[PDB]
Amino acid sequence: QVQLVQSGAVIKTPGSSVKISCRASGYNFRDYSIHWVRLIPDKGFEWIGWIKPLWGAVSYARQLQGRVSMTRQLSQDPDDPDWGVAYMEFSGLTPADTAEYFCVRRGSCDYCGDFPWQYWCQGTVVVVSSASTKGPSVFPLAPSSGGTAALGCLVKDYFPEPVTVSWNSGALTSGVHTFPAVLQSSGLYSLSSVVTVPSSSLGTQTYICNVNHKPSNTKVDKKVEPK
Amino acid sequence: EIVLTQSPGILSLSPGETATLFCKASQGGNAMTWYQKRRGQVPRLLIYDTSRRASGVPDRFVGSGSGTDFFLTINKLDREDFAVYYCQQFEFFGLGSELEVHRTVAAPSVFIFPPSDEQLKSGTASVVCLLNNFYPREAKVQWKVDNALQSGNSQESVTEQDSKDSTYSLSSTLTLSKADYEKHKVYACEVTHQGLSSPVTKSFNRGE
Repeated sequence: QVQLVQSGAVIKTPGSSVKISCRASGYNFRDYSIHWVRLIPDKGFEWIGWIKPLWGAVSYARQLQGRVSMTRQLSQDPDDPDWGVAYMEFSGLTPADTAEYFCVRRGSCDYCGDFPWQYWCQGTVVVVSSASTKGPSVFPLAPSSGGTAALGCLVKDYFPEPVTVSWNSGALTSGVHTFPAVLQSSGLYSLSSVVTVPSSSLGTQTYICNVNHKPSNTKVDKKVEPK
Repeated sequence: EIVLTQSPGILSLSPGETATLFCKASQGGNAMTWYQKRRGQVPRLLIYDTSRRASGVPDRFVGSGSGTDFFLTINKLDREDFAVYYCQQFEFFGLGSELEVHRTVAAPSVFIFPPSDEQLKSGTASVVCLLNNFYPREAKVQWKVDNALQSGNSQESVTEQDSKDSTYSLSSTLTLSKADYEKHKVYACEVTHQGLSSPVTKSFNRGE
């Protein structure tokens, strides 16, 4: 089975270059081109280029020329000589280059052309920002009173993504909505986690949101009670 | 270059029904490719050469078309088929069509949350309005402070469509400096939604 495995997500400062690797295995690496494509938030897919592993011949999207370089390395293992790695280096990054980058390969059937990509790497997220790593502040969204009430935690001003949020250490899951984070104009992210519960319980049950931001090594337990 | 225009932007249907999605190319005569991208998952090839199914793609996916007009038909929709679908020709791509789950209209439950004293102590005020468990996703949230409409100072976020009850939730967050917050009394979010016979308002008076 064909397998394309990329290097992990990274945070890059504007002006940086990023080098992404794509380890390809389960077929003869020299026999198929690898393409790179990026999925950009609110803009969709953009083809970056292809490389043909035999000679390492390449073709770059006209609009990216000067900023992209593709190379490859062929296995040097005598009993496992047919896999290889494709590399794509993307330079002069700006926030507009914040995207998920994929390496892809065509299908191997008779009517498979070059562009229908049957095989995809798991993607590599690249975030381009000048923001400094920072753990979140956590504030309460307090329930204001049979009926049902809502409460939550406001997780503010952290970088980079992600933060994880549980309630009562995972014991509370029914009715939890943890929203997609938003990027604020400060360059820092923010999100809320909310949960609906019986008004009846507000005096009997304790509600604690557990916030974890690994990039800053920040863990917070925030107890939320009626205002 | 080739420009691919997909429609509709959003298609709302129920499990068991058949979806038809369209892709119009700016140039005729080329074959069409389709991909499926389920939320948060790697894109998956569905159709190539206009009508050929890719590896492991079930026969309820049917690609067709000719000239500039191309179609993806999904028969007897399965829960997993609700995803975004993209068309491609060579290095060119459509912007995608979202297939979403149709269900009965549901009005949102609306809640408003004043900023905490702790956050205020730090110079900023976040006011949050929650619209919980509604359908369809389209809703208008308006912030009013002492009856003045607020614009440019709030951000919205919307959940993914719930996998089990097909509803959405939405939060709107108004951000003000502490000084600005403390100059006004009435903070209100007005919600307009198909499920509501008239707009619903939740509010509070600062410090009350």
